[PDB]
Amino acid sequence: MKFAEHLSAHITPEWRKQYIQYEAFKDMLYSAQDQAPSVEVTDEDTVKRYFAKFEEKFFQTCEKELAKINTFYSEKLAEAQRRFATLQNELQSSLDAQKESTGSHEERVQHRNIKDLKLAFSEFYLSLILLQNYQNLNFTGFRKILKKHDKILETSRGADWRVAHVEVAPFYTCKKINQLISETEAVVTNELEDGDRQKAMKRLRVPPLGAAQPAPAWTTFRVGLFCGIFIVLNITLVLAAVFKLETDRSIWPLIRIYRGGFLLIEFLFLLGINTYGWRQAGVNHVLIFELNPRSNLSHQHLFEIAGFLGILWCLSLLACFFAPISVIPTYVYPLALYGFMVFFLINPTKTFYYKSRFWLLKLLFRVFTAPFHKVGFADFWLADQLNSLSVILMDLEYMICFYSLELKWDESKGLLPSGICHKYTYGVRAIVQCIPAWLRFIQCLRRYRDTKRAFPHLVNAGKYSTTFFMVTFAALYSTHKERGHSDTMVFFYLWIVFYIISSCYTLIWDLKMDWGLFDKNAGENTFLREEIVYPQKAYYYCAIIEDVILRFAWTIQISITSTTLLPHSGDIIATVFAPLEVFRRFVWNFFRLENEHLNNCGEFRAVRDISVAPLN
Amino acid sequence: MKFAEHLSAHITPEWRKQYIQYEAFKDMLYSAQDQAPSVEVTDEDTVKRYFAKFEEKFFQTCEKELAKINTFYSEKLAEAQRRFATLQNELQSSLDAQKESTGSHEERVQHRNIKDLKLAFSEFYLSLILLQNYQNLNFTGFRKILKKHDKILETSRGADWRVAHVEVAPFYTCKKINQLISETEAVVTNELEDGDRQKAMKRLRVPPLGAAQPAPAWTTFRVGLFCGIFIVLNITLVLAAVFKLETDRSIWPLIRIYRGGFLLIEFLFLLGINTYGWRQAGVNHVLIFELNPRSNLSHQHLFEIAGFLGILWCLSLLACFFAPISVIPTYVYPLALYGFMVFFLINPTKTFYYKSRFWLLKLLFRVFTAPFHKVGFADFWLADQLNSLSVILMDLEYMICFYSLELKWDESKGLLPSGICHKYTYGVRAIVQCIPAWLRFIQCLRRYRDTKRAFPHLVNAGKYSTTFFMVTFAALYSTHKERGHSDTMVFFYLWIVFYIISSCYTLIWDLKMDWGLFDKNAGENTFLREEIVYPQKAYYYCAIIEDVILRFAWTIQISITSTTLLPHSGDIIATVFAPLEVFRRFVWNFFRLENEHLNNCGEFRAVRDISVAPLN
Ligand SMILES: CCCCCCCC/C=C/CCCCCCCC(=O)O[C@@H](COC(=O)CCCCCCCCCCCCCCC)COP(=O)([O-])OCC[N+](C)(C)C
Ligand SMILES: CCCCCCCC/C=C/CCCCCCCC(=O)O[C@@H](COC(=O)CCCCCCCCCCCCCCC)COP(=O)([O-])OCC[N+](C)(C)C
Ligand SMILES: O=P(O)(O)O[C@H]1[C@H](OP(=O)(O)O)[C@@H](OP(=O)(O)O)[C@H](OP(=O)(O)O)[C@@H](OP(=O)(O)O)[C@H]1OP(=O)(O)O
Ligand SMILES: O=P(O)(O)O[C@H]1[C@H](OP(=O)(O)O)[C@@H](OP(=O)(O)O)[C@H](OP(=O)(O)O)[C@@H](OP(=O)(O)O)[C@H]1OP(=O)(O)O
Ligand SMILES: CC(C)CCC[C@@H](C)[C@H]1CC[C@H]2[C@@H]3CC=C4C[C@@H](O)CC[C@]4(C)[C@H]3CC[C@]12C
Ligand SMILES: CC(C)CCC[C@@H](C)[C@H]1CC[C@H]2[C@@H]3CC=C4C[C@@H](O)CC[C@]4(C)[C@H]3CC[C@]12C
Repeated sequence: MKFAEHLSAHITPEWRKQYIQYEAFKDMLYSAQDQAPSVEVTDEDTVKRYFAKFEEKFFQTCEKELAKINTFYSEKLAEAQRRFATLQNELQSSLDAQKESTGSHEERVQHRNIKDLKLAFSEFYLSLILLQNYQNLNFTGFRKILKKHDKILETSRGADWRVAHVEVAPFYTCKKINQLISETEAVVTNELEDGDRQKAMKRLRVPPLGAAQPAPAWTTFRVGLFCGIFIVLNITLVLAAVFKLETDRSIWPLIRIYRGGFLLIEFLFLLGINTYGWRQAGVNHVLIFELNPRSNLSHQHLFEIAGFLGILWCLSLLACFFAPISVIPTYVYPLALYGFMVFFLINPTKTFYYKSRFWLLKLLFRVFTAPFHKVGFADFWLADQLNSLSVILMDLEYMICFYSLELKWDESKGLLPSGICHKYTYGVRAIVQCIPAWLRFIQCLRRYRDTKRAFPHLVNAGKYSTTFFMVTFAALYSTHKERGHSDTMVFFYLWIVFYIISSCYTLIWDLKMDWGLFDKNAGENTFLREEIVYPQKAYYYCAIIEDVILRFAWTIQISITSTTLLPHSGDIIATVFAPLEVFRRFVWNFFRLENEHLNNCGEFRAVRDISVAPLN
Repeated sequence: MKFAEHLSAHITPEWRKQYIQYEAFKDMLYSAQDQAPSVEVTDEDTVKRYFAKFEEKFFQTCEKELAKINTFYSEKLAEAQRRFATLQNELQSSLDAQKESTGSHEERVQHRNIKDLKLAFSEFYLSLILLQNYQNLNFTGFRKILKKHDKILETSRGADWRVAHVEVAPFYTCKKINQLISETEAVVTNELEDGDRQKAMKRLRVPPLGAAQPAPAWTTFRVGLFCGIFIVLNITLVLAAVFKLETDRSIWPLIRIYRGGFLLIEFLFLLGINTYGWRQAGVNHVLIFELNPRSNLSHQHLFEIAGFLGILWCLSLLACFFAPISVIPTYVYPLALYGFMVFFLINPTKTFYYKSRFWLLKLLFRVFTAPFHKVGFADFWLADQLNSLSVILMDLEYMICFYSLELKWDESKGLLPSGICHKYTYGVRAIVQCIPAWLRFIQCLRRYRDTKRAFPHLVNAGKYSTTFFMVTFAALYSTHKERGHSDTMVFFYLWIVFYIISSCYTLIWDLKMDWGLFDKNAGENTFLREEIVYPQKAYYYCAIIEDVILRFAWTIQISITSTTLLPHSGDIIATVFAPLEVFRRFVWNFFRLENEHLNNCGEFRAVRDISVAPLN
């Protein structure tokens, strides 16, 4: 297990088909050696005529692979040649503009131009480094496979073939890449950094990338520590709940308060697994989300954060069950928990994942002001997640109402004991249901405005608009049934029609457009698409089935929450179906990102394009 | 941080002095660059005269280092040349003997030989590999330091100096090592493995060694998980003990039963830190203990075992406090705990560290039959550890006596209920105190017999014999005072004299012989020895002080045990001082192994010699 794993781990995914096929050659050689077509006694033709036809096919395949590698390298080299000239031309103009001006507003745009140029040069350097690594890996693969050939068949043809063709091949000989690498860093050192090579090389240097670097031991230790503490606290919580809770005490406000924290911690834990799967399968989420290719979080850090927050959630709930303090009222523990969560998110000090938190804060500001910002992939993705995390918004609204009105502060234990805050009487609940759908609807309309293409942005707008009709008719039915009016039946039929319409119209879009399945050119992969990234095929069928089932369950949860069913039945339904929506989104993320990535392949794009701004 | 750390981490402990001094050159260069002796009004001559005297000293130092490297390489090459001829001569004879014999007991006097030859060849291969790595690292160091020189002073002298001298140097040019490596594996493949190259290369191949390999993530995760569970269980145990234990209930048998398990877990946990320190500081415990240089436990596995056993200890004690089952008697939990520990040690299946457990089982068999086996370092070391772990033997003996007579089986919860047992009256306490001292005394006598050297083996024999006198006089005093006799005072004076004699005679041996401090050639390191491995010097003084204090405490614990002091006072005294003896041994291990290792340096030893067994 030396080079097959190494080659599999060190390949740039977008060019996966352009590398040498090490596994194919090995298999061919093994099969041939295994099936030695020997003959009775000794036959010259049997043992030497077979070893005069396999080698020719082997060398024909080798020539084909070498030609493919040469063509790809030449094309990428030409592209780099053109890009360097473009960047050089762009860099001349800023200098030309300033010096003349010298011998506020323009200053800030000039600073922005400097930053944009410094980012574009870094991306160019990264592309050059990737091409160099491509050359090195391909040569190593040829050498090792030819040595294995000469070992297996006990002949010296491969050693001479390597010298005759591979060492003469242009991709091995051409030396323009090193000159480009030297020129780029010289220009960055002189023109931008004012002669300081150390700062420029700190910016330009590339560490190991992809799935080729393990996280530090002190992170794995902390992940395990937090997981163990969380497990033991859960066991103790269940035992205390079974053996200490009274029959008369009402637990429903407590459940409605802690549901949101449970959902958040679960969400983070599942997102960690999503990141692990994306990293392992070869899906480049760093390029899609436009993160820094040299500094970004792994799955260990997300596991670390989820466990740390779970410990605090468990401690707060456990202190609410018991009473470790004889003077502090029992209704300040959820307040402390959520205040600490908020302060952890918005900590201004440069500690505890400050870059990640600031990136997320900027993203959240961009999402909640939808019409006035250009829409990227991250904004779409985050608004989709918020579409499934609306039970948290309901829990927050209910907590605010309960603490404002229905809570008796006079009682020593008033956190656990009417009905005003858990119904849609004033209509706030209907609005808080429709906020995230409204954000996605506005984003789709803005995208149509920018692109000026009717399909498929207006179709998304309608898909998100159906929720408004469904919720409106549910609310009308519920408010007419309780007051005893004669129009209950018409609203019932309208609600069921719009329920089925919404469920079908979201499910079809999920299966056909978001995931890109059921393609005409499926071929052997029945009901799937032509190219698939994840290894097993049972994953796709299981995902289709669970999505079909869980799309019907999700719509009923939203309809039921607005005083539809009897309060007792409704509470048990919402609590159980809430985690299943987060599970459905967790499953959806895999294939949405895979379908997005498969577009990058076939265009062979490995680095994000940066467009420097022009002051003049 | 590229090459200084790399060179520090890949150096061979025994030959550390023989490598290039990268840190010295860097410091010299930096100092010179920093204090540039410029003049006022830019004097050209003055500065060019400074840059005509530093370089000459630099190149003189370079020549000295190159000569040292050349001499060391030549000497090691000659040694390898001689060793190969010796092994080849030994290998001819076995073959010569068998073939003639051919054309049970006889099989035994033949089977072991083959194994010994296969081990000797592996050690020879390892030595050759180490020499090759030495060459590579030294050349890389020269190249990088000369490049840094040419960078700092902005001159091209270093580039030409590297070509003129280093590339011509014999240690770089000589190619006999590769021929030796090829010949060794060819001989192993043909003569011993009967032409199967794969099996021979599996035996001969060397993975990364020393402190250059990281433990797998699934081991660190388990270490952290067990540590977290252990912490939470300890907190719960303390809370339950504070809030549930009754005043009338007697806890002393329970403490005396669980003390031994606590001590064992603490010993394993501290042993892990000892291993970590030995690995980091450069002390080669693998060569001293004669373990396999390619497969051996790290500190993570010891942490892993200690945490797993601590979880079971906590669960058993917690179940003893509570009653989670209403039919199982409360006195079977310690039985289950210790039975599981014993079964884990002696599991015959090839699972859960089978090689380590079998090695330890063979070692324990060798220790407990002292006179009939040759004494190595591992036997001495393990008997010393057992000398400090005698409270466990007392706990086992007391548990055996308590269950047999004192416990009342009929009662539902008789585990924690008068005092017929646990008395230094039977005499089954003085003997169990003196068993480990007896084992070490016998080992020292056997050593003297084998080596035929009076010093220092008979001195150790006397040092371990003093314990017999101290314990005997303590027992005589205690048995005469309780029955009211007139000879109490003479035994009191004898006991105090032998107490002070034993304490002084063990402390002096610890400080002067085991650790090798207070040496005549201390020089700058006052009260220490000339060469020291661990970085800080405060460690040695703190260790001396704590050893002086804790040697006086240890002697009183052994004397107090045999019915001297009032039972209530004695119990609190033996529980507090038991962990401190394990801490004292934990501190002692560091410097004992360091003093043993410093002998290997100066002889330049590695790859321990295997004496092949001759069938003859
Ligand atoms: C009920 C009361 C609750 C009270 C509120 C409690 C809130 C407490 C919450 C605390 C959460 C703290 C988590 C920190 C994560 C930060 C983002 C991140 O990880 O980016 C990572 C990318 O990784 C990915 O793109 C995949 C996951 C992205 C995170 C998306 C949001 C996750 C949380 C959704 C939360 C929804 C919240 C609203 C829910 C309704 C790393 O990016 P980077 O490597 O740093 O980028 C490199 C370049 N750069 C650094 C310059 C950018
Ligand atoms: C109450 C009833 C409880 C009964 C006991 C139940 C609990 C005890 C359970 C024990 C579980 C096993 C733990 C490890 C033991 C295996 C040996 C080992 O670790 O060697 C390691 C080295 O490490 C060292 O050289 C330092 C010594 C380690 C421990 C040695 C004895 C002290 C621990 C025990 C003291 C016992 C005290 C007994 C009580 C006084 C690794 O060696 P290796 O890599 O395998 O070697 C490679 C080549 N070879 C494999 C071919 C050799
Ligand atoms: O010498 P290396 O550079 O380390 O090459 C080794 C080695 O080849 P050699 O034996 O000729 O030295 C292995 O051969 P074995 O000793 O194990 O028989 C070989 O195994 P194969 O016979 O299957 O080629 C293994 O290959 P792998 O790990 O892929 O199984 C391969 O490593 P490389 O792939 O890096 O050449
Ligand atoms: O090119 P490399 O082989 O990676 O050598 C680098 C590099 O040298 P260059 O700049 O000439 O490429 C660093 O230089 P900087 O860019 O950071 O200025 C240098 O730093 P120094 O100036 O201190 O030599 C660093 O050395 P180090 O990590 O020891 O500080 C050194 O790495 P190497 O030691 O492996 O040569
Ligand atoms: C009806 C129910 C049982 C359907 C269950 C579907 C779930 C279990 C399936 C659907 C998609 C699947 C995932 C698809 C992709 C990956 C990435 C791969 O590298 C690890 C397995 C993993 C993470 C799969 C785990 C199992 C999975 C989540
Ligand atoms: C009187 C009391 C406080 C004395 C305490 C002495 C203890 C704390 C001292 C004496 C010997 C010391 C150890 C000596 C060697 C090492 C190896 C080094 O790589 C890590 C520190 C470590 C592990 C030291 C830890 C602290 C230490 C254990």
